[PDB]
Amino acid sequence: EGVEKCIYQNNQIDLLEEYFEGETSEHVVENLSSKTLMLFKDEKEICKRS
Amino acid sequence: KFDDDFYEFRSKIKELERRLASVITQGFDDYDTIYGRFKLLDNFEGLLT
Amino acid sequence: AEIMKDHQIENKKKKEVDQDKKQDQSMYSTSFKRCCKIMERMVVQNDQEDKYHDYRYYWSKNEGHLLPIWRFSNEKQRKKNVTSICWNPLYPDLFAVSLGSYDFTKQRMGLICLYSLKNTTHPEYAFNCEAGVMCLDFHPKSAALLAVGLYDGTVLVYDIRNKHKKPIYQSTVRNQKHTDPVWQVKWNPDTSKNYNFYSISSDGRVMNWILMKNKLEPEEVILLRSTLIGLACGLCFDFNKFEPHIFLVGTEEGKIHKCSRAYSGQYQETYNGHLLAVYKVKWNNFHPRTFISASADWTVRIWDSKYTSQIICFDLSMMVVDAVWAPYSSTVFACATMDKVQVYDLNVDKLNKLAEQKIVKQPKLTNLSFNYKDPILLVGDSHGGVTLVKLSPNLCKSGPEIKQTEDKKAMEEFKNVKIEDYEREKMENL
Amino acid sequence: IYKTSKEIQKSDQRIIQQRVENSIINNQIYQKSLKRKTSKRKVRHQANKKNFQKEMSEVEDTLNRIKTHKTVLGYLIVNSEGGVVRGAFKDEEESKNIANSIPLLTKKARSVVRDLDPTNDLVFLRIQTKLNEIMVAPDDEFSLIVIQTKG
Repeated sequence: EGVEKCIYQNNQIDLLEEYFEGETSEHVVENLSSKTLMLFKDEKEICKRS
Repeated sequence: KFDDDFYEFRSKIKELERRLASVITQGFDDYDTIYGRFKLLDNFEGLLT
Repeated sequence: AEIMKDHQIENKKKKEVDQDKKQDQSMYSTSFKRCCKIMERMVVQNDQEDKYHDYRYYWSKNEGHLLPIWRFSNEKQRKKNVTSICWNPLYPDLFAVSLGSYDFTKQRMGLICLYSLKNTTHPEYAFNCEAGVMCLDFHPKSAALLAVGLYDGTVLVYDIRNKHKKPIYQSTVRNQKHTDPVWQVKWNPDTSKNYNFYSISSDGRVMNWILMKNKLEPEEVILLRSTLIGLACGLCFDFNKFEPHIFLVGTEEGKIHKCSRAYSGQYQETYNGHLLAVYKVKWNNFHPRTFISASADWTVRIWDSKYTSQIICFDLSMMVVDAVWAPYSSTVFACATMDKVQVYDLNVDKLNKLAEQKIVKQPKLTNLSFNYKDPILLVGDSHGGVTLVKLSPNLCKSGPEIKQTEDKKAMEEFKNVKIEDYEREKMENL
Repeated sequence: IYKTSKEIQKSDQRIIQQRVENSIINNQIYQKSLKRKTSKRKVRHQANKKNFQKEMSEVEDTLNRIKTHKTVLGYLIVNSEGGVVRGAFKDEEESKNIANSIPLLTKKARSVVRDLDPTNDLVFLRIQTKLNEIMVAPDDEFSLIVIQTKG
């Protein structure tokens, strides 16, 4: 009877469950981005050269 | 009896036409260019109900 | 350990970088956090053991008994009204209530709180919003996706999984976000076209939102649209589960309109029965072409889609705030008016309410929601306190004879058959 | 200019510390800890700083809430090596006795669970005495023990 009483209290709610455990954010908006890595330019050329 | 069928058929054509108006309007907004929208009109040129 | 050495596949991770820092807050973070979370629930469980034992099985002839079990509220959030309430499809225990500010003239920030059944002391998830959240909804396919509607028509998409808690998506002037307030927001069940978001603004423009990558695309399903100035105001909208194309939208004017997704500019049918704005319109469960609408005028009316007038009208002296159908059985609904909540079963009584209760004496009830998994009703007070009341076992489906004819089909068919028989009786009377 | 140079240096230091923080709100406990470790050249100021010694409300906030909860004598964290990371009890003798006696029982209790099934590991253990209820949550890094009088 005492063992049965303990069984009923635990049965009502799991109490250890973690909502959305493990699964990550999944889709997450990403902004497209551009990063200049370096600039190459001629030095002291007459006028300018395209 | 045929006339009664025609009225039922008349409603079906209107339902078909109403759906076409919605899809046609969505396509026109989607192209976003005068040339693109015009091309869609040429395809449905003989499909106007 | 020797077996792991024999087979060097997927070497154990969780490298011991840990937290360190020597003093002023070493460790106290992810495995330890789970133990602390479990410990908080266990301490709460021992104190609430008498209440928890009653909740699991207190077990509550035409009589109805409703008992409030727990009330969840915040002193800081007391100004905020309960407004929209929703339950996650994946977990019955997790339900989220988004606080909103009513009365129009007074406007304050609204906090969205998800209250897990395991811990009632404080919300499992807390969200801060610039304006009060008018409506909150959860996608059926994925529990994490959340739809939020706020003042100035802003549409907010939130993911429960994300730790940061910032809105996943937002609606802007370039995204054609609607003006005024989006009273009703819902998640489309179909996932073929990514994720579909349905929002009804106070201005009255049904908006369909499709989730994209770092962008949201809005499509107007219909326009509310008579010698009047401007578009008709719509306070609520609902989609029939049986047929996706047919959706019912309520209006401030007081005329409920049945709408079809295929015809943007056409109305399938219009109902002129209500004399005041209808706060909520919902299709009855287990049946098609039937729904219950709650309006500002204090009357509750049940209508048939084929008919142009409400089949049954219920008169309550207190103004009706909302009416919700029972998920477990058809012809069962709950209406909460001026601190009084009433549940009506057509089979049990033709007109008289089966049960009337007042969960909280001090505050008026902003809204009420129904749980599909168990017979528990959530009632939201004006102060933001949310109390869940478990319904009595007196009302149940297939009640003439217990376990008679052994029809598995009858649970989803006899309930559909029973409303038709009840509906036929109303036609004979009129 | 020497003062100017110094100022510049300070600024540079500040920038390095930020990076991930990116200024704005005071934010984060983890970020602060990292900065202190790696570079100790500059500290404090920068922005509002929120509440002092409060990097994260959530584990710290939850522990404060359970202690504040009615009918709870206190919650004492036990270090994996028989140590008191944090003690919250009215009398030191009860806390000192709890700090050494309770972990030994849990380790013995964990083995009892362990003998029946090797794969199974202790997740939570609760011992209920005639006048008090003892709840202990065991993890390899830390152990949480809470004593709550039965209602």
